[PDB]
Amino acid sequence: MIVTSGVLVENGKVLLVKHKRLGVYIYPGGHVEHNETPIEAVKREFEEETGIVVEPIGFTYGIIDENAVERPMPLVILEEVVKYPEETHIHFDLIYLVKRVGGDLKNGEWIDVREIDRIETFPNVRKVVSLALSTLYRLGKISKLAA
Amino acid sequence: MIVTSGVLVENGKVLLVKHKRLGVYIYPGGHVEHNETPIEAVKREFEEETGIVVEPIGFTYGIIDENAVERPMPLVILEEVVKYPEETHIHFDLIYLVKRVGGDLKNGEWIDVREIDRIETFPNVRKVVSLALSTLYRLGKISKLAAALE
Ligand SMILES: [Ir+3]
Ligand SMILES: [Ir+3]
Ligand SMILES: [Ir+3]
Ligand SMILES: [Ir+3]
Ligand code: NI
Ligand code: NI
Repeated sequence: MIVTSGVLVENGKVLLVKHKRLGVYIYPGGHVEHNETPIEAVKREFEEETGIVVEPIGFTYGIIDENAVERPMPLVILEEVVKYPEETHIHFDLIYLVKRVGGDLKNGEWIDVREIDRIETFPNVRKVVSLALSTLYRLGKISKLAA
Repeated sequence: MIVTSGVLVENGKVLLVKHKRLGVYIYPGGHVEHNETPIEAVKREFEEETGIVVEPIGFTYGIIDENAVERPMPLVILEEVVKYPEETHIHFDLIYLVKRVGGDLKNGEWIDVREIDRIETFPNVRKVVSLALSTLYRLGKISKLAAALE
């Protein structure tokens, strides 16, 4: 199942929500519906789950012509295992760095990136925030110290 | 629809197939089915369409543990608008650089990149092949370096 996640980091904090069935903290995200692109899906899910409107950002070579438009590269792509009692699912997760462009927080919690070890999170949440901090730094949206 | 494509370049030539509906030359690829990952889909489509067996290659940070395995980044992701008079298709195309690992050519043509500006290709194929060539040049540098380190 192809899914997508959005990693929003502001002022040393990352916005996480609790997974519906697992009850651990995760990046907002979810399954990419058959009728939407992963980009539309991550924006949709981030807003529905937190009330915050975002835009995926990241690297692109800059291709755009009358026939196609290049979309930003995910921060990372992890093929993840989720084990339910009845069956194990495999999530091909396109994880996108995102930025806030609107909305207002209605659900979710801003977690200090250095205190992530204090809350129960889905596997790799910590490694991924580390990747996000290094990336925001590579874009200069953040100082190396902040990263 | 999410789709995937495989860019295979060997000795200055890129392997292209005629688009199933448009005829124009394009990298092998196709839709990702409900039961598979884009990685599996590109390997399946490439073999079905050309007879060649490939493996996607690309950047990875190297994350792999009991809970997840990182998969290679696509060479580029293009959200394509494919217009037919009947219907327009929106293809979110994960384009992977791939390497040959087996099979045998049964369909498709190895196209000399030096001739591609006079060959009718699907939109953006030429820009994508140029990215593939730069990327392969860099990967070739990294492996020769790893080898020299012996
Ligand atoms: Ir772990
Ligand atoms: Ir023909
Ligand atoms: Ir197709
Ligand atoms: Ir064009
Ligand atoms: Ni699920
Ligand atoms: Ni089609």
